[PDB]
Amino acid sequence: EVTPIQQLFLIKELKPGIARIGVIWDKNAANRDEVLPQLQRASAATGIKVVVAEVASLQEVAPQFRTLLRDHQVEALWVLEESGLLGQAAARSFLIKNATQAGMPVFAPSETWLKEGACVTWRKDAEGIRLVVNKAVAEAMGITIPAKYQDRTAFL
Repeated sequence: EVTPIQQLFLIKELKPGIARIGVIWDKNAANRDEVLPQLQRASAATGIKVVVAEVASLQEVAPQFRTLLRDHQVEALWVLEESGLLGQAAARSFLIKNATQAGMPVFAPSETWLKEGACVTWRKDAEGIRLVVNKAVAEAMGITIPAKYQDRTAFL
């Protein structure tokens, strides 16, 4: 319900100064032909380079994440959905741990990720976007809340 471009405009204010972000995308997720071109348009619009690494199985997760970190030096990890591989505990755990140990915040699709260490997720209420934040991790990572959302932010 929060579109990819809305999400990336939020990320710009949540981690100000970010210039490069990595997306781990499940090759078996629905809507690739919509989402992946939208991410490139979101990149041009926000000024944040978006690098996508696609994965189909758990053995692809580690090598594809390392490519995001060493080849592209991304500054955060962004996960857009969790219907399949990215809803499995082992993939979630691996991605949060390795992002965090590289100094990267994780922007995540659901509160399950926050319960495990991701920083921010989002929802769309009748009054618009509302932010859900892992207070402990977000404070450590230097996450900043845009003024418009100061009153529309819940802590896990």
